[PDB]
Amino acid sequence: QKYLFIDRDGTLISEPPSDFQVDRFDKLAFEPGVIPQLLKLQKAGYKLVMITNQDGLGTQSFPQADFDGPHNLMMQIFTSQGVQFDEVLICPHLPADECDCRKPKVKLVERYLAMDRANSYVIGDRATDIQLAENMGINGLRYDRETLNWPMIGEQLTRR
Amino acid sequence: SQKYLFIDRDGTLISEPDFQVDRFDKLAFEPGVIPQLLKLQKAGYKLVMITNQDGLGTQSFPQADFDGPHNLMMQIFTSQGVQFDEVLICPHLPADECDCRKPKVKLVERYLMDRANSYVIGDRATDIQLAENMGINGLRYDRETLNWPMIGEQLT
Ligand SMILES: [Mg+2]
Ligand SMILES: [Mg+2]
Ligand SMILES: [Mg+2]
Ligand SMILES: [Zn+2]
Ligand SMILES: [Zn+2]
Repeated sequence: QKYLFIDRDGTLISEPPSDFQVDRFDKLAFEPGVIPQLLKLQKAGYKLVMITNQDGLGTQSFPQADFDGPHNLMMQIFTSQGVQFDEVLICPHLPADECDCRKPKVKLVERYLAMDRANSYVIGDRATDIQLAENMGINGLRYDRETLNWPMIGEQLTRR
Repeated sequence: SQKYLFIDRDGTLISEPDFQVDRFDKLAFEPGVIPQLLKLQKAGYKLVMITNQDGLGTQSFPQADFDGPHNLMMQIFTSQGVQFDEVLICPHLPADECDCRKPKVKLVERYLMDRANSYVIGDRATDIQLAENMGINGLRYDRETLNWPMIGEQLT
């Protein structure tokens, strides 16, 4: 089974530069082409897993209720349009917590470590996403809106 | 002559709630609308949104309440490559007895187009009547029985 492990903020949707928290609906914005391109990847046989660090989620620094609105709407868009994430894996911890689950640590994905390592990828916009790939023994794709965007990824990962 | 699809908003592109999408938690996309509109654009159809928003811009439905969800809906469509030539809105109450409320044709007079291959797509009898008044085809959108995948297949 080929899997794509996909970061959320800065990858599926834009990342707010002030506080890195999508905690209001007016901060939710989809990255270009993510929907048709994930549908294309699924049609080529990829299954999808979301993985994300949501620093302080569920505490007063990032209330669960504030995260839920935009996140649940985002998920409603994906599901209604046919994009199905097998799991949504969330680390809610602060860096200072020194938790076992914060990417690029692999605790959240340990069950996958099971999959076709040659043809599975992490897709994310940060060096930590690329390090997650290395830690999982799979390939990493560094999402960039201009130079490695959703249409390019859709093409690259279906090349034969 | 250009092929057009005149598409209702509430109950057609997005779910219809008090019949007002005036909160973000009331916004929800209809199944398959994005990939199917993309398929339809590739088949050469141009898209025009047309919607009755009862009492929009009054105390009953402040413009600001409409704007948030609508603009987010537009962000999503646009970011995914779906483009509407125009978004045509009637903001009036039925009791206003205005000139622009579907199925009256005021909003679309400029189009009055390849009529044999143009459609109104909407979920209400009034959308179908709009089609009749415009002299083009009508498709009665129904999430269960005549939905986006079915429309995408039929028109391509
Ligand atoms: Mg990121
Ligand atoms: Mg961070
Ligand atoms: Mg309707
Ligand atoms: Zn953690
Ligand atoms: Zn009117």
